[PDB]
Amino acid sequence: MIRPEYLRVLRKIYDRLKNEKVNWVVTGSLSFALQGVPVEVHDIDIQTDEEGAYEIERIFSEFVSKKVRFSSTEKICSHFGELIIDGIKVEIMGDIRKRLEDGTWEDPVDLNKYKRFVETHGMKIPVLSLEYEYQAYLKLGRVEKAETLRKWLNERK
Repeated sequence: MIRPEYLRVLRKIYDRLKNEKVNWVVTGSLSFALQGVPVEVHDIDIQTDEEGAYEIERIFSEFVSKKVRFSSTEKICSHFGELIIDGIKVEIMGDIRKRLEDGTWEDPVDLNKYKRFVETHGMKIPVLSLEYEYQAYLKLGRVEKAETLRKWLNERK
């Protein structure tokens, strides 16, 4: 499913994080593909906690394209940075919070609650619950992506 160039970058990421005390999960398109959803993989998204975002930046320091900084829109905020590894963009998002209807910010997710693991090519990759991402996508208005996930999930069940 996943194109070799993405598998190779995933391995580079895994090899540097697998023995470090960092809470991380792959999210978005690569996570969906790893879990069997036939979506196109464009870029890599890594979700973590606040401390983890700065740790990942340190661990991958030679690949940094944008330093991690607390960054907000009206709709979402996180400790956000970027790597480029072999031409592939890797976004780092620590302690993501979505804006609620009343203008408060939700608490960041407990990543461990929604984490699962996919074995691929000798790697045990942490990924985010598809049900969780489906619901998050609805809240953000990413309706086509949510409905793609939902259709695939419905077709398993």
